[PDB]
Amino acid sequence: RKIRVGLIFGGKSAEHEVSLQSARNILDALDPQRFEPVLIGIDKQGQWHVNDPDSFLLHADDPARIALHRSGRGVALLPGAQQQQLRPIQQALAQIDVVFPIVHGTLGEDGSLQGLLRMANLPFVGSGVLGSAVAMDKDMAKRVLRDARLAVAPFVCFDRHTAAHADVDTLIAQLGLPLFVKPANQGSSVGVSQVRTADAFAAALALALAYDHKVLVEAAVAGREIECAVLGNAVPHASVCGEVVVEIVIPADIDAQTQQRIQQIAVQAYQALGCAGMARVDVFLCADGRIVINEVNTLPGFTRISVYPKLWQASGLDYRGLITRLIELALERHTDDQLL
Amino acid sequence: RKIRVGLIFGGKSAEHEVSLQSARNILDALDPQRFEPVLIGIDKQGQWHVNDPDSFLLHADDPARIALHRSGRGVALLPGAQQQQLRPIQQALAQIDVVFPIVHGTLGEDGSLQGLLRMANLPFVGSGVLGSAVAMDKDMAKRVLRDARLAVAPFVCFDRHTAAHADVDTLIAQLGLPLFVKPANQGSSVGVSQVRTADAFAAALALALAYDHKVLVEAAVAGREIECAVLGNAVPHASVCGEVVVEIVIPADIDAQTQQRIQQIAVQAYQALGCAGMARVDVFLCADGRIVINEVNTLPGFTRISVYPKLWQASGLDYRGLITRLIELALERHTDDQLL
Ligand SMILES: Nc1ncnc2c1ncn2[C@@H]1O[C@H](COP(=O)(O)OP(=O)(O)NP(=O)(O)O)[C@@H](O)[C@H]1O
Ligand SMILES: Nc1ncnc2c1ncn2[C@@H]1O[C@H](COP(=O)(O)OP(=O)(O)NP(=O)(O)O)[C@@H](O)[C@H]1O
Ligand SMILES: [Mg+2]
Ligand SMILES: [Mg+2]
Repeated sequence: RKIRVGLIFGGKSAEHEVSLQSARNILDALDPQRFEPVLIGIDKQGQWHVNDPDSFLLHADDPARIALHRSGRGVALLPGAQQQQLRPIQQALAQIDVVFPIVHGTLGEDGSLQGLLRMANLPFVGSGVLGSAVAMDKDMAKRVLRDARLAVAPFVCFDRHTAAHADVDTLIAQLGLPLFVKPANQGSSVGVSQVRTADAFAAALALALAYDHKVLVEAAVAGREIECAVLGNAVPHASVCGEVVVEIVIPADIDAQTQQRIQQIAVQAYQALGCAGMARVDVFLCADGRIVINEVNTLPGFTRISVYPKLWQASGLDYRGLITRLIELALERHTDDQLL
Repeated sequence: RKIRVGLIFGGKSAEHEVSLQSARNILDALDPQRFEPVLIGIDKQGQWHVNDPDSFLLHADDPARIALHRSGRGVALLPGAQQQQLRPIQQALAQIDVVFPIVHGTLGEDGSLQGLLRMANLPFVGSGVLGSAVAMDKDMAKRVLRDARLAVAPFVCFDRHTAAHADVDTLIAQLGLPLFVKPANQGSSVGVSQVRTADAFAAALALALAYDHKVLVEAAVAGREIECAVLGNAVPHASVCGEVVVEIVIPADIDAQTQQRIQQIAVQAYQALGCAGMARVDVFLCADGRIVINEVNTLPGFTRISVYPKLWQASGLDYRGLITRLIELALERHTDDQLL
């Protein structure tokens, strides 16, 4: 009755090395009374490799050099299999009971991996196909958030076939300056430009369009940057808040009343987008102080030093306890999903 | 240079037999100058079976008895494989170049299958992960539609953990009677109740909740039922309209001006939800005549007698031509998706 926990990690992402460290840390905090790990790493090229727990990493202890051991032990997925759904090309691999996916990159976060795991009838930690796909698409997300009567930065969304037409003056007239230019579909922090003058705009648009088919152009939100951790499925709970300064400060220096209402905004956002298990919600806090949601991230960091587990720590939930709860959440959802 | 077309069909769905007939028909219309088929059928239990084109079906010609030949030739999916991503358990299976998925049921339509196909770097016909997941979730869909300033039936959405609280009088006060009660997440036509009096309501809610975690309760829309076919990705086109009477009449008996604007509504809806390749949009036409969107279906029927190909036929696009275009759409999207 010890449950097998399939950790899937890595990916073609700038955040590849973060996923490595995340997997390392989850491994060390995994309650050994309840869980045995199975290690599946994805290299920067997209190739899947099974590993042994003591030899998944190269230069594990050098963060400038840390790398996946490409063991070349390949993976087969048996679509509609009910048992041993993940199989080795080449002898046998422990039955996996729950997948903890921490694959950064487009496919790991956009509901694509989640669909593959659904197709294999595997319980898995985090948002399902819908919540992942919607939260990842910033344009879709903000539109769902806005409809839920939550505040988002005002914005316009262009594609390739409409960007060619962009009128800068009308944008500046509508949205002001600076303008934040971003791809909708993330892998993000890439293609994000603060355009300060009208002349910078054309180039920001082009850069963003190198990374996605849709690009958002938002007005500036003046206000402090608060991050709030969310956990659970049906009745989500919110961590204490954390403030970003440019350096993260936890617990953020704000009112209990302003904290309480950022917590409720975070929960309402999490529910509008249909998230599960976990999310980090990043908002802006205005002088007003209105609260404007910047981002809902369905795949937060899981290193010891990552903001998400740090926020929960500061809320009286430790790293071990977090991991275990995320696993239980994944199993509860799977068994409710089972019946219907 | 003949391209291999992986037809994936069947599924645990009441619409299983429709998917069978769809696959039969697509097979016969597949341009033999351009395409060779590969047949993968999914039985009512979820098991995948490869078949030969002349022996995929049992009782092919008896629609009361038509069934999948469960050849027991199983399928392996090689996650992150770039070549032979679909492999046989047991000798070899033609390289698939594009998948035409027509799997009815929750997994085939909700973006789950789509994610599995994305994970295997396979081009595929129809909406991607986001468009499928969003259009399938009727609650999410209507919220995105509403935000796009398109009219949807007014409605309330309950889950299991909030249905217990439902106030019928307030609902009738808000929404009127009859009330249409439906699961959000389809496989749908199941769990749909017209509740005529306040007493019928409790039982409709329970039934719907047997089939999904969310259930919509909508006001009645009085108005004629029009269906409109949509095709393409970036610049979608709309078929002539078709009227539902209770018997489908094509071309619907309406104004060219009312048709033109249902066509634009269909396109705007298709774009707001982020659909690709194909959809059937079902609207209501009011006396007014406002247009209210009932449904956007990302997986329409593909038998000869199915409304979607019939609508295009009536628009000067034949069945062969439809299939081929859907394939080209799938390849164009895949190669644009390739770069970013
Ligand atoms: N509309 C806006 N108004 C004011 N500041 C913004 C706005 N959009 C982005 N920023 C700032 O730019 C940063 C990056 O934008 P964000 O959408 O968070 O990008 P990301 O791709 O998710 N990468 P990360 O910086 O890791 O979040 C934010 O943390 C803010 O400091
Ligand atoms: N709000 C409403 N107002 C008026 N009629 C409705 C409403 N909702 C549904 N109907 C009617 O009920 C039918 C079924 O609802 P619909 O959402 O189309 O279900 P479905 O699960 O997609 N199955 P199908 O009937 O095949 O579409 C519609 O075609 C209409 O005739
Ligand atoms: Mg952010
Ligand atoms: Mg309908």
